Amino acid sequence: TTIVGVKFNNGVVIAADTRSTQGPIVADKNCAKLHRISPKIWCAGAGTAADTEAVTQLIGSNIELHSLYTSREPRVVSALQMLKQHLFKYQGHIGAYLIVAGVDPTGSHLFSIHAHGSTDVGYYLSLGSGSLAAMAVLESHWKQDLTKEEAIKLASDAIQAGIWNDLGSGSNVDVCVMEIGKDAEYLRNYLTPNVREEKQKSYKFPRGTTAVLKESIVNICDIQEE
Amino acid sequence: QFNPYGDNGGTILGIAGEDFAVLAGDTRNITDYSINSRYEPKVFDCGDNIVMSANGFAADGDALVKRFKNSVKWYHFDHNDKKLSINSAARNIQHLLYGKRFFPYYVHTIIAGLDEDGKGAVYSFDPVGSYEREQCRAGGAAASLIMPFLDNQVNFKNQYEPGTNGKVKKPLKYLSVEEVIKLVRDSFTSATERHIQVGDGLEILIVTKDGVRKEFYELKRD
Amino acid sequence: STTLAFRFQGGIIVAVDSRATAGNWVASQTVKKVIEINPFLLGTMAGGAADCQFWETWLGSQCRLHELREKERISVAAASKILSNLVYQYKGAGLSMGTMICGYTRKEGPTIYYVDSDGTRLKGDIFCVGSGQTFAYGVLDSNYKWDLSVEDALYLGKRSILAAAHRDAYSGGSVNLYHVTEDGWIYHGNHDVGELFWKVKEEEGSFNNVIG
Amino acid sequence: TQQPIVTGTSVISMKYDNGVIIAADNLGSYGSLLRFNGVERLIPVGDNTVVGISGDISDMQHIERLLKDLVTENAYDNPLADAEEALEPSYIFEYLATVMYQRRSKMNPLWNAIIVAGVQSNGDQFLRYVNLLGVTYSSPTLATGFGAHMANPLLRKVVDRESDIPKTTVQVAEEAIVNAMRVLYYRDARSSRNFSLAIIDKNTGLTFKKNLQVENMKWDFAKDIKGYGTQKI
Amino acid sequence: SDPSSINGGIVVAMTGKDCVAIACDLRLGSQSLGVSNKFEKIFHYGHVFLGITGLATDVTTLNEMFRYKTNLYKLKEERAIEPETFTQLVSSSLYERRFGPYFVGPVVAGINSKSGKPFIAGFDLIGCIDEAKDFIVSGTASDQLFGMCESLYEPNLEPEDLFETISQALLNAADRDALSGWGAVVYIIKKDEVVKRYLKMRQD
Amino acid sequence: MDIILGIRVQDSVILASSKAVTRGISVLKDSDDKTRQLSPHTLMSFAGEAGDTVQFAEYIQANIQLYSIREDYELSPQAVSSFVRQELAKSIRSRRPYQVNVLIGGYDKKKNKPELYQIDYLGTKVELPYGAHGYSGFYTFSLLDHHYRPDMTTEEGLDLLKLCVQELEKRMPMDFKGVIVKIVDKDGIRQVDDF
Amino acid sequence: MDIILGIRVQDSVILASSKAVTRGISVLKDSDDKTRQLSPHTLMSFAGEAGDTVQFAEYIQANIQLYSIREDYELSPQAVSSFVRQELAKSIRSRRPYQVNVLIGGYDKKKNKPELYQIDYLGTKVELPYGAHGYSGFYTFSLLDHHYRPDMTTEEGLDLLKLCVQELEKRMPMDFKGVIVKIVDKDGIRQVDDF
Amino acid sequence: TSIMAVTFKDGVILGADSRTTTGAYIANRVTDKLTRVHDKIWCCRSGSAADTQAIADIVQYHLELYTSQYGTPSTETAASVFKELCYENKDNLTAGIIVAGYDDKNKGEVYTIPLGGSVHKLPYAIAGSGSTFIYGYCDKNFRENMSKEETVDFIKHSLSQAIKWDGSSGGVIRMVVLTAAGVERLIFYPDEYEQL
Amino acid sequence: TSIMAVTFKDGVILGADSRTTTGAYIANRVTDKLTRVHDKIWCCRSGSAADTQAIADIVQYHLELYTSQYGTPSTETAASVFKELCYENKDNLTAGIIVAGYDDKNKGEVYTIPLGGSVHKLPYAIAGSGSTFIYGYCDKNFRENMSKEETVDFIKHSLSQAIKWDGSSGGVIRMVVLTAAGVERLIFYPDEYEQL
Ligand SMILES: *[B]([O])([O])[C]([C][C]([C])[C])[N]C(=O)[C]([C]C1=[C][C]=[C][C]=[C]1)[N]C(=O)C1=[C]N=[C][C]=N1
Ligand SMILES: *[B]([O])([O])[C]([C][C]([C])[C])[N]C(=O)[C]([C]C1=[C][C]=[C][C]=[C]1)[N]C(=O)C1=[C]N=[C][C]=N1
Ligand SMILES: *[B]([O])([O])[C]([C][C]([C])[C])[N]C(=O)[C]([C]C1=[C][C]=[C][C]=[C]1)[N]C(=O)C1=[C]N=[C][C]=N1
Ligand SMILES: *[B]([O])([O])[C]([C][C]([C])[C])[N]C(=O)[C]([C]C1=[C][C]=[C][C]=[C]1)[N]C(=O)C1=[C]N=[C][C]=N1
Ligand SMILES: [Cl-]
Ligand SMILES: [Cl-]
Ligand SMILES: [Mg+2]
Ligand SMILES: [Mg+2]
Ligand SMILES: [Mg+2]
Ligand SMILES: [Mg+2]
Repeated sequence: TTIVGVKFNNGVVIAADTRSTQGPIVADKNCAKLHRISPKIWCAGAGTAADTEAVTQLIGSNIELHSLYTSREPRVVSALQMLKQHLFKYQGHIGAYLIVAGVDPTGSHLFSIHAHGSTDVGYYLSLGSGSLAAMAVLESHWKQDLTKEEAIKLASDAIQAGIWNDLGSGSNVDVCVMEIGKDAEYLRNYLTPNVREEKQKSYKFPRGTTAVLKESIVNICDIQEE
Repeated sequence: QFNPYGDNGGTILGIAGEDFAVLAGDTRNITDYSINSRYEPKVFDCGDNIVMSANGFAADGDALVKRFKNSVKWYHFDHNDKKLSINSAARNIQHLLYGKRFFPYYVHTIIAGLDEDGKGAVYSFDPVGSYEREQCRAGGAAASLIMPFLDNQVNFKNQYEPGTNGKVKKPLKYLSVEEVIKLVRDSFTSATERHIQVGDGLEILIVTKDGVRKEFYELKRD
Repeated sequence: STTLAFRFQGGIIVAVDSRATAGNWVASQTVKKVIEINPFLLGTMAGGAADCQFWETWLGSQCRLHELREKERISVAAASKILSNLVYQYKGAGLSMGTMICGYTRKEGPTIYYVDSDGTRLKGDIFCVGSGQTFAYGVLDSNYKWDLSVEDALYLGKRSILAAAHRDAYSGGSVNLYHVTEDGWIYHGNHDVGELFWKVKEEEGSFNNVIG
Repeated sequence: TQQPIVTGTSVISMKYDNGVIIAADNLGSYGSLLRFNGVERLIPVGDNTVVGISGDISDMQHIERLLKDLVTENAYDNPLADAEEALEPSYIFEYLATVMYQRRSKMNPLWNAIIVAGVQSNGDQFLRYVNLLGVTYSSPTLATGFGAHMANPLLRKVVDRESDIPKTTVQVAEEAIVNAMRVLYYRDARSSRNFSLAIIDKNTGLTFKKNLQVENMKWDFAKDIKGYGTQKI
Repeated sequence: SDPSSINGGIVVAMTGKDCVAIACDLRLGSQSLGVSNKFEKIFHYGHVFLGITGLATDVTTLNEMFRYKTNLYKLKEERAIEPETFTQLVSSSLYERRFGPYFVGPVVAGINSKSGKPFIAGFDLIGCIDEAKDFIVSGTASDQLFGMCESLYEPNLEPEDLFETISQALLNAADRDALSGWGAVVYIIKKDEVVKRYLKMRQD
Repeated sequence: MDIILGIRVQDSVILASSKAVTRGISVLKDSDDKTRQLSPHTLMSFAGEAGDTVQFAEYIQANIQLYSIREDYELSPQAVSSFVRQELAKSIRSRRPYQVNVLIGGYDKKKNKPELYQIDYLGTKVELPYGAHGYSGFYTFSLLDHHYRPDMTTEEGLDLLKLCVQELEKRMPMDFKGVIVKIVDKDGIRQVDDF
Repeated sequence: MDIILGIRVQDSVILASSKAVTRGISVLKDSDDKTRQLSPHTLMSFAGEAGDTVQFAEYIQANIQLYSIREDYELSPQAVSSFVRQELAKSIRSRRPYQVNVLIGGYDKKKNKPELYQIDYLGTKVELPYGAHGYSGFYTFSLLDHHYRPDMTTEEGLDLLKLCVQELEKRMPMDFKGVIVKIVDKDGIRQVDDF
Repeated sequence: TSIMAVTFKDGVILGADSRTTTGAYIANRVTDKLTRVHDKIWCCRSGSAADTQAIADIVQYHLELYTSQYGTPSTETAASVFKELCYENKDNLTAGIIVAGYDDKNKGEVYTIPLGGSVHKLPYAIAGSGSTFIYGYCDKNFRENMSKEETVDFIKHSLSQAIKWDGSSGGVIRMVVLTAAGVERLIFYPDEYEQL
Repeated sequence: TSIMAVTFKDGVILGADSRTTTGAYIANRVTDKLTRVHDKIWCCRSGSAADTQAIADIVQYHLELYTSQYGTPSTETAASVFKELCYENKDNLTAGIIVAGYDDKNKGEVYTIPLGGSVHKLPYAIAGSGSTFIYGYCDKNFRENMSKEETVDFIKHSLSQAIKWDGSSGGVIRMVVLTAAGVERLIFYPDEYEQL
């Protein structure tokens, strides 16, 4: 997994590759690693996939109830605090490594979270097996006062570095832009630089090629009238 | 503690035709989650119209190929420039592998060429030297992805003729070199999609009575 | 692996399966688990593929040297003991072999020796070796007689491997039959289990548990 | 079987249109202790080859002595020692690769990762890797240790395949190498600011640069970072 | 020892033009010993189909659990559960056993009754959802199934063509696995008719 | 304990179970009945770890007998087998699991059909024409695969069972001291006193 | 292998040895003769690890036969037993020791006395009126302690041996498939074909 | 990690490097290890980042609740709350914390809490993996009642050496000054402190 | 153990503590760790007492035999002989040795040989368990071309701190001065160096 977060002039952008793997096998080629905690708070997850999903849903659910209770839009620090205290309690066993970003009435924010519950602040961050390839790009091209267009470019380039150089990462680039005073735009499959070429042959079989023993209609309908 | 073995990934494929044989292999070389090289040749022309590849731990793979190439050289010296037949090469490789039975070459070896009747031949080895002539064999990381496809599309397994419903099998008609290369390319394209250690490039060596020809094709680099 | 061999009126029947596995992965369905040592000697292969292949083709070289030196066919006893003495030298090193050495000479008649990588060497009338040996034993022991016809003996061997091919997960592929007589062995074909199972089920009335 | 004691970190390298570049820092670490600050890990062989070595320093010094001895031995009864029968990069590499694989096979390895950079007689660029296991491979860019994870991605953006080599100049290539060394200093906990760089060109020969430093570093943004989440002061 | 490969077995699912297909083998074993050749691994709750591979006791337990839950769902909601909703229910139910999980590899298949859209999904033993457009694989011969599906599959196959593709994917994958086979079943699923076909295969 | 076998024929279910009980070095008993009657038309044989086997069987027996009294009705073999499976499936994730494998042979009086269920200690249930636990199946399934029919009589079932026991007595290393055979049919449960 | 017994009576030595050979799961053979004739009036039975047993016995056999030819003379049982003990005492400190236990039954033609020696794989020798290796002695020594006399006939020795084998067949878990019995006396070695 | 706290005439100064490592990878090169548990009570963190954050967050909560009831807490009180958490949970924690604070009555105070959970009141304290390399230097160069400028130089020179020799330490040198005047943050970059 | 060797204007000086420990028991409080392999080539020993004695004895033999054939050996040559023994027997040895010597041509030279068996020529070297605590101090206070009196003070102050913090170091501070003038032994007792 390669996930990144990049701060810019009037907000923050996060990005991620779309490969999931069980050992050396690719389980899903177009996996969605950008999760929505609230409308303008999104986070990217690396590590154990069920855990990043579950911990995001739980905190996102409680954040929604909190937002309704307080009559206020949710804050990134609240999501951060609730995530870290949950993860700390489970002593690293919940394998969720998160980059949490968002905009709220306080401003724009960017944090990282690790499985044992430690948090970090930064202008640019990267997590996952391809974080070293991504951080190399970020350390080479990042500057202060980036524009929106520059930050998207930098973020996607950092993911590409992971896609091409890290075997744990691949396929497509997902992006989510969170600008102050605007709706967050979720750009699913922002880049698609890994379409499979046409196959040499069609493997459509002639009908009747497989040997059958029995046929029967399956009753999916309910018990009928009359 | 020191571990003398490693895993360099990769995948290889040998298919025997009626008067030809192909030995294919991807050009990617890896350790853990890193790429060492996008183009590191893995299939080699060993002389006497024999092609070879030893997939797995690359250090052992290179050592074995090097020692077999050497064996071909000394076979010419010792036996009046006689051509080493594919069956004789196979038996020789068994002894090279079994010689290190208690500290094995950690590789899956495949050789390809023509037998003494001019027909296509592929031989397959395990790490400690057991071998067998085959019509079809994939080796290495994505072998488990490729072999079933070749059982189906080369040997027409589980395929029958329409109208008869399981009574009459699909006849085992011979495949041309153009037809085999299509199946090789699709095998590696599919393996690249679902196996992280497979990609970058595909190099195919084709063996006929005329000699050894090479073909290269791009594979996905992610 | 399921391999068997048994003595009877018409000599020896040898029958083996064809499967080779690495864990749960089926590595090959076309393995030759019978070795043609000479026109009178056969060896079966179970355990490590390489160990068996290597040392049994080696055995054939030692047998050829014996009859070059002694101007006489090697006995089954002597041939089996060359292999057992060899593997005994390697005892502890981790060789993995279960083999039957089968042959027919004038002085001995039809003879079978079970040879083992632990050094065990046993003469006997019936042997089954491999992961599916217990399944083959069931069919053999209930149907075996000394007075079997070459045709009926061949079928019993074929059927016993089929029984093990069905139940044992690490056995299958196809059945190779050999028949060893006073005038040498005779190959009796490769029999695909995928076609043999349905054929036997229909004709014999067996496997009523399975649906066809 | 042993364990490495005094160690050297990344060696990085790449091909360009007329030759090859290789670099490595001058640190000898003793675990987490940054013990020795003046260790040269690029060792030239003749005027056409540079061997870069990472890993155990005692084994590096042994290899250094083997190469020194190799030059001496090649000169023996060799009137063309400084001409047609001089040591090639390919000869030096194959020798090391032989030794590395032999030593791993005796279960007593030289605990190193080695990159042999050079230019052949016919002007062809030579760049190949070998390590404690005897594993070998070649690529337009090569790097050891942390370099493999951080340098290669950056260097591969310049030369992504073989056809990009003629299009890459020595100025562009050196720039990429120097930037990669900076990135490694930011991110490798066992690296130093001081490093050595070597260029082997088919026209201008061997240029060996010592006492280089990582410069143009970005740290100013650190002042704005406060706490680990909620803290404002 | 490894719970996910004591009993053995496989499940595969595929989408086609206005249809879906889900298939499984019939083997249940105790490691090397084959025990049963009638152990079906595909179940259905209304029009939603669920395949489950892995430890057989958990396969049975989860079927009974999801029958329980979908029956209560239907009584309260006054409608059959849909594939998208059932997928979330499987995920929730597996994750609640995070640190004492069911050793299974579930696969959901079906057509949404309102939109008519074909749907398939897969899971790991603890709840992660893999929602693929093309195909899902599970079991001891998953590597083999991935290879077959990735080469044989093409989009927008007609029901009777899709049957041939999925059947050949299962059969040839099973034949390269020691712990799979001993028969096979294929479900072809359309918006308001479902055909079930038992396949003839080698019994070793 | 060691060997337990089961076979379902036309009109009955036959269970065979070894008589030996071995405390490591010695055979303490050669007449042990490894079975419990759960209901008039349902019999359960068992084998596993010492103590757990009897404790589990008698616990199941008590529960089914309780059900029978409460409802004045006999549960179907299918229903009893499902209850037993759930108890074992519950048990496998307990502090100390029941290490017990069972066969359940019953005659369903409603459907007029014999039924044989094989359940292991994990809670793995399968309905079968013939079954076994432990190393018994390794020898006996090949014979049953060859000779078995769905339309066999009880006498033919006993003959096929004798062939299984003879094979076991020939090829198994352990002396299991013969078997106690019991038949389950429409008239209930009875023991074959000469086998 | 498993059970080997020995008993020295008035005028002979009787050795009994099991017939079974078991490769883990299956009984591969039920007619195995676990003994070798070392000389016309000396017999050695053996039991231990597979391969090692036969390899050791045949090695000892070859050595004693070599001695017999060289000197045209038969070694006394005491002398043969000492030679065997030394080989095992040498073996126990080798790279890979012989894992073999033996009984040596012989008739000394000089002293006109039967002699029974028990030697284990360590090279531990004892002369005894009756002996056993493995778990056999645990069952049989109590019977022999009660019934044995130095003045018993060969027929009485065989009856006392039958009582030992019957006890073993009752209380031992493993089916050892009966025993081959051999008698060693002044006339040499012979096998009791019905036991 | 290289951290230290030093009392001086006008109060106390905390100092720290900015490196966080996962093995040999620098996971964060601009970390802030000087953390605030009260207006003029701060701490230096070493050991597990998760543990020391969790502890500091709990302490900040306790002192915020203390303040609401009993007014401003002493530095000794803050150290005691750290100790209670570190001692009672010693089996499950890896935390080496230096507590430093400024009262008007007690002036500058420094308390160090090593792994065991013991408390030690000292004129100055050093901790973290990099502290080992500067015990000699700090003992020889420390004086009581130094000036602000002298104390800044003492910390700057000390941590410079700790960074130089310890691989786990690096980046910028952060400092926090605690006096009657208020709270001042200082930062010193590599180009400055490496040439010392 | 705290050992060091320092080159200066007139030559080189070796320094060492005198403590030998079996766990926490001081088996010898007056040990001599400064040992002679040639007239003006000495070494400092750290690690196993047996290993470093065995090595030093072998080296003294090699240099005595060298001298009889080829005349006085260089310090570099002596270091190479130490290295050969330490490198080739790395699996079985625990020896950290500093070699120091005075030539007239090369003047004062110092070579350090850590555990691996690598060689490092340096202006000065420090080693032993106690050296960790004085890396900071020694780096800040070392100058090239010091006087004899300055170098003695540098070593005395450095080892004083190493002794103060390291439990494995203690006793007296032994020193050996190597110059053109000859070989001088110095000793400094606790009452002297503790008050520094
Ligand atoms: B990434 O590489 O970190 C990636 C991101 C994930 C959140 C979508 N992780 C995975 O792909 C993990 C790898 C992994 C394997 C085994 C244990 C822990 C982590 N994969 C999965 O979580 C996974 C594997 N198989 C099916 C579903 N999910
Ligand atoms: B048989 O099962 O013993 C079989 C016969 C062998 C001679 C070809 N052996 C194997 O298949 C073994 C695995 C094995 C399975 C069951 C019991 C013991 C061993 N396989 C191999 O040795 C082997 C060799 N090369 C590749 C894959 N597998
Ligand atoms: B320092 O090195 O002690 C530092 C202080 C921490 C409060 C930021 N700790 C770390 O960097 C630790 C590892 C460690 C290194 C050396 C000694 C003790 C601990 N790192 C982490 O805790 C860490 C690493 N990666 C992610 C999250 N946390
Ligand atoms: B010094 O502490 O390293 C010292 C130097 C030795 C040459 C006199 N070493 C020892 O005292 C060693 C133990 C040790 C301590 C610290 C680091 C490494 C080793 N002691 C012994 O070798 C010893 C102790 N008692 C008797 C004999 N030898
Ligand atoms: Cl932190
Ligand atoms: Cl000493
Ligand atoms: Mg790939
Ligand atoms: Mg099978
Ligand atoms: Mg079961
Ligand atoms: Mg540092």
